[PDB]
Amino acid sequence: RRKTKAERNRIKRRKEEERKRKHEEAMKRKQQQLEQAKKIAAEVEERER
Amino acid sequence: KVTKKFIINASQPASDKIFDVSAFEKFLNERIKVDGRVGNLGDVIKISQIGDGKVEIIAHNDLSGRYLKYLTKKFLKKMQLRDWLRVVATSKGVYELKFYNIVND
Amino acid sequence: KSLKNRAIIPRKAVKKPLSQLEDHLDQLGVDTEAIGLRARAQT
Amino acid sequence: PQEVSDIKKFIEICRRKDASSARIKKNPKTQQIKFKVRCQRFLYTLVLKDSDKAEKLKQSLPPNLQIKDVPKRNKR
Amino acid sequence: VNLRTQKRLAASVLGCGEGKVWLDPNEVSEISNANSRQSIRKLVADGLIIKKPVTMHSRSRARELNLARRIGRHRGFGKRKGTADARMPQQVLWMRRQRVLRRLLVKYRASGKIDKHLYHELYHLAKGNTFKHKRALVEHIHRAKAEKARERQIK
RNA sequence: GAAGCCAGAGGAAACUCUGGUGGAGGCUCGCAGCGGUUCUGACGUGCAAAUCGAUCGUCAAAUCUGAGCAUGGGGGCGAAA
RNA sequence: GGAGACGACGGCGGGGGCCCCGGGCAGAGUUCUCUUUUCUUCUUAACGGUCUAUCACCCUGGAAACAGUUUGUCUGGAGAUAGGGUUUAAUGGCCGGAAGAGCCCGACACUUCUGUCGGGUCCGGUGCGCUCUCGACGUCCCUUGAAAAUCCGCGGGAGGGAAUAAUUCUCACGCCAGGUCGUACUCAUAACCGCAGCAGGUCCCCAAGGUGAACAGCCUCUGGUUGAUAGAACAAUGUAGAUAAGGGAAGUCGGCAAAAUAGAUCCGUAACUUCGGGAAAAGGAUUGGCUCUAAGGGUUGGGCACGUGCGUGCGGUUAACAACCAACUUAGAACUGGUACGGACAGGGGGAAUCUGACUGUCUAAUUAAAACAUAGCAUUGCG
Repeated sequence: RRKTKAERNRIKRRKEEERKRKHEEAMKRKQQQLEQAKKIAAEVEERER
Repeated sequence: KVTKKFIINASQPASDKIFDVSAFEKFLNERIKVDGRVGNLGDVIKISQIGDGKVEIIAHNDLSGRYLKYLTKKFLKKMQLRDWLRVVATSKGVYELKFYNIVND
Repeated sequence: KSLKNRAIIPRKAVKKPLSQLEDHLDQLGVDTEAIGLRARAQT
Repeated sequence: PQEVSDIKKFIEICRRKDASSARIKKNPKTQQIKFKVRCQRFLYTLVLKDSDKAEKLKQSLPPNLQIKDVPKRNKR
Repeated sequence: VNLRTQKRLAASVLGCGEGKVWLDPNEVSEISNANSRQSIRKLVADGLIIKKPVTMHSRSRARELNLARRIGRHRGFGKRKGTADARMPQQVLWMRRQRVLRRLLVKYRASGKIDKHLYHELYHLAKGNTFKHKRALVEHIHRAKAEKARERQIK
């Protein structure tokens, strides 16, 4: 059936919440890599070796 | 309920007996208006002296330091001190009265 | 005031003469010798 | 100018031979820290929240790459 | 002592017109010794050259007239100079009214107050200039609903 | 305010009437621009070997205009004076 | 095969910039009185990443009780509505650039050399506004509104290619190179032409505020000027601008010139006509200020039972209700000053006829702009 303006606005809010959640997850992943920075540097040096 | 503290420092002209702190307090009491009307301070705005030629203001409304500077300049113009005293913001919410730059002739 | 044609130069950009400040405060009734405006005046 | 979001890729960029220099910009109002590396084609920027281990990333960056703190005034 | 070059350099340094440059008349010799933009910047920093502030153009009377016209003053036949269409176009009025009516009809059809056939019929009435405004359209919709309810109760 | 379109009232229909919408025209008032009607105009060894003022024509096009290029005297070009 | 690569005009929608409104920090001005006041700075490039933005296209499904839909009536069994997607298109949001810049304010130092150090650079709103740009429509044509260099995709399958590993990968990063000439300044009441520093002429881009329909006239901001021989006096006659009692064209070849009319709302408008016009015909009523009233809008938001913020299966059209937000027009009324009310500016005199050319248009640069010329229409002649 034909959806209403409230349903369309709810879908738009869902999309905005999804984008914000993805951005927050990306920031947390970057923070976790910053936590495990030394292991990453050792792995990169081993790969170059 | 939020509060804001404002300081009007006039220590140098007050010690020089040029600026009258009590007269300035009376002028502020009779001129600061709340909701577009003077004589409507109540518990919203409190004006006191903390000594050393300073006037201290508690405001619970959105009273602005630009309005306080405007009233200070009005008082200086009434006291014929506008051409010789200057109101300068020195900190967040602190306005100091001081002499303009003087050249020795 | 000539605000129709030009703006007034700000007071902070003009150095006030010591003699004129002396005269104005003296008519206002301030004993300037007790406060020492001579030391406050720059050169 | 390019922004790097991966710590591993930033470490490889800093270990690249064309990395001329690196600089650290501290923004206390935003409470962030930026690591900028100058390569041949691009300047790469890694943006981090200002933190002690964020400062400690300097010891993970290569020693031969010079690292300078950005001063408050860009004097000519 | 000629200071045309110094006034030009001071205007270029201060980023203003030459009519906004003030040169100190009591140190015309010190200003005349300045032949470079570096010396001009030095005199600006020392205060011998300043930028005069702009001339006043207040908007207070325009704002007062705007509030007066908003509350309804100065709108009389002695005040009008253009034609009625020149002041407010009938095409713009029609376009606004049609957009309002079609927006309300789309909202009602989406909400389910009116059905598809009544929507179509009211759309063509709105295009054919039956309704003068939204209140008129709403009253017509209410009357149609009342007649439909009466017919359903009779049947 | 031309076609085209919407609605209502009629009409067996074709059509008629009414209210809107629409925005056509080598249409029209008029700013700039282009032009040059009139004034016992200014000027008349002038600001000027054709200028100045007011007034006037036209103003969405047979409108105005640049650069490049073409036509050369027994010629060219000419909405033709 | 596509791009390069294309007319004019009309309205509509999106975006940037400008204009406007509100709050905040700082600075400046006003201050007899009033004014929480008036004004100023509050900015973000190329180049990129990321998330999005009309048209259009795809999938399900099969529509009359026809539906969707634009300001403008187009679309749909050649598949519409609805639901779900894919994409052309940024001068949109965020981020990198990039605050370290620029701007604003303050405090010390300072023979000069020279500066040094602090604090901020923020948050919104509105639109028949102006300008540029983009998009979808529409109108007109006996008018249909460039070419080439250059770039890309595809059809095709010749060649070239692997585990001694191969790679002839329009991906990312890395290496190298990019010559010649112009570049100042004026672009005009003094930098060009007119014999000149000549009131003439000479192609364009950007274009603020108020009144107002309006890049009209008038006043103002930024930016520019204050340059065009000066001083004194106020005779005639001039040039330019005005007024004049009573009469009102008696003036003069001739109402030449001047005066009168003029904007807008409303009432009303004849003959004639090619039926399109005439027409703003004619002739009338009104217009200031103040205080009010009324009308014309936008956004958001419905109850259960389960699974678990969505999915269903239901149930209802008084949301005809609440909360929030917003701008300009129109109509009506009271009060009130008056010699004036489109108070300056701006701005049709009108009518009855005749001759004449159909009309729009064009020409005698420097004495004639017209019944002259051209025009559409019509007629004739020649040519296969």
